Amino acid sequence: EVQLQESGGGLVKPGGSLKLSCAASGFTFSTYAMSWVRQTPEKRLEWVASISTGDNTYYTDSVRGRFTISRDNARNILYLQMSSLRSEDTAMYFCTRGRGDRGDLFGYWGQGTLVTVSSAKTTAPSVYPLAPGSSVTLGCLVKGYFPEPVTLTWNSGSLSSGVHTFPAVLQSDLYTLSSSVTVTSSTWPSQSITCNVAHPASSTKVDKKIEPRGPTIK
Amino acid sequence: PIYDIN
Amino acid sequence: DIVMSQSPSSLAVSVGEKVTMSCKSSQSLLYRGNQMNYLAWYQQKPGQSPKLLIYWASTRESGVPDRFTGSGSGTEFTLTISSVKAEDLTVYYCQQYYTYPRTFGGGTKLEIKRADAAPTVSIFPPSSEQLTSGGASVVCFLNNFYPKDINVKERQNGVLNSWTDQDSKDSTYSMSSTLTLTKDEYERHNSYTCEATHKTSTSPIVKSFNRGEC
Repeated sequence: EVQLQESGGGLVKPGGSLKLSCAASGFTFSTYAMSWVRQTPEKRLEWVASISTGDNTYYTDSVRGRFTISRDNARNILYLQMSSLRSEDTAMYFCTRGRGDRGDLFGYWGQGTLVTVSSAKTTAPSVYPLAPGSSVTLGCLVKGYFPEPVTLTWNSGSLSSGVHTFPAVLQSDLYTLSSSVTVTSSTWPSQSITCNVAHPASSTKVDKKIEPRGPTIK
Repeated sequence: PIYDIN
Repeated sequence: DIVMSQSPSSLAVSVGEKVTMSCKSSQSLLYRGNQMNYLAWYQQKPGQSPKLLIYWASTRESGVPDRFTGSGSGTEFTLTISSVKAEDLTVYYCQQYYTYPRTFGGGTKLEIKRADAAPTVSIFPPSSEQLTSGGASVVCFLNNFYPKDINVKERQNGVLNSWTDQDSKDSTYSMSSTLTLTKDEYERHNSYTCEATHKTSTSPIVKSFNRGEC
């Protein structure tokens, strides 16, 4: 009933600029004092900025001058404008709402938007379907996409268990990412199973239907 | 010859 | 610039036991004027935001189970887990909100240790489409096993790998395998095999095939 939704993350080259947007619904917005927290690639959490019930801003030293935190009570939105991004600032960005009508305690949390800062180029992904008596398995491969992240779903998300999606692996600016899914042999190819993949900010959206390889040489 | 899906 | 310290680094527990967390601080988060400890605990299930577990070093946030209790004061705080479940397989963090900057600790990963399981494998040739662009990569899939301590394998000039963090449901791990290659070099050989070597697998577990083009 308290929802925080980040927006507008992605990739910038160094020294660039990004304005994040956290959209809040489900409470008296002006009554609480909010903040932002980032999580390093090494999974370390760092506080960033905080903005009081009365716009007193508070920043961690590493971002002073570059980052400006700003709230608009009218539309229930919070912003973190990030100028002159250093290679350190590559991290996942959460907004937080105050615990109560009080200080900046990280009571509630957004889902997190990711900011990647290399100089590298936005590249859409390729999708390669892993097609191969008890139970069969099939997979989906995403060789070469940047920046992170992507969203892999099975049959438009209708496939719940049996999925073991794996963390991406950057080698030479191109993330490689697999996923496994298992059903009884009685299921595939009896019922169509498709890899669904989205890569943001490349604005691509791909679905590669898992089909049996078929015996054709010449 | 798609040697046997599985 | 108060420095938080959480110890130890790793861990190993089993469902039902007790768990003790240790947050060391570089200053007193206790203020004489209100006798309040400005400290909070967090639980971050992998792939999600953290949740606020404990605050004022003791008070349970609403909806927090009873099997979580916060104690300690001043500079050395403690998180209490009465009965560890598997819905608590994650990491844990402590923070202070005395002064700025707000600070977190190094965290503590509890790797549950339940039972040695049997790693299911599944080997996959390159797709009839990847070869058509340039390149090829076999994949084999380890699924639903414990422990995380199992390496797998004969020319190995460039592969990639990927592990899942532990499943919050069945306490398992799982492994990927990016056996990347050149397209034409994939025809220079015929017999293609992965193989695992577990803690319960003295005699390894194998999955194999021959190049479908011969």
